Amino acid sequence: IPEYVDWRQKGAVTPVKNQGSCGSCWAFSAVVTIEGIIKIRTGNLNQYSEQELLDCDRRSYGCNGGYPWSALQLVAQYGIHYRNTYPYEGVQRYCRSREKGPYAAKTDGVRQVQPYNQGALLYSIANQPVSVVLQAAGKDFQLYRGGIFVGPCGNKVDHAVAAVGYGPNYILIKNSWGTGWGENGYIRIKRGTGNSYGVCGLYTSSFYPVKN
Amino acid sequence: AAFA
Repeated sequence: IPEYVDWRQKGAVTPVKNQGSCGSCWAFSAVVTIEGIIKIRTGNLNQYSEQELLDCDRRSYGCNGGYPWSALQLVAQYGIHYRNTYPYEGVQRYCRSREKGPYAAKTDGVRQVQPYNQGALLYSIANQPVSVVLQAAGKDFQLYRGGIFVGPCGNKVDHAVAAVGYGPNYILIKNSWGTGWGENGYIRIKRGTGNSYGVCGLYTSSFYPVKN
Repeated sequence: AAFA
């Protein structure tokens, strides 16, 4: 369980993206999750469509609300297309999955990490990236243009992102905003403080598919 | 509630 875990230089995460004026956090976080695992075994890095997840997942409320843990489940159940055969537009619409044709990616299950346990988060993040939530409605996290976020912030979780590494002290997160935020679309939050919930409630509820 |  290395002292350092970066999947970027591991060839697991692709360039950064933006959800835009679309409250669709959840589908983006997922595509990165599934994505990671998909490349971890096969040795093939891919960019899947979040747009599809939006238009297809009726359980989620597309362009403004969702469950990073429906998306995944969805995929495993059905599947998910490339981000070319289903590029992101930013507006929820009619499911094209079927109309689009044969799927391209399809997992083999979804599991959740025991909330409120850093030790647990890491491990999984060590075996493969994960979808995690937190407080973004933040007025500080909103302004982050590079650094180690300690706060201030709260325990009112409401935005989903992704963890793509950690250090002895900083946890790495991929944001669904442009590369005109944090440190090039990236933000480092601090771990090991005692805060069980985890600063910004980053330890509330996390997840991930399964792959054979 | 749903994450936006």
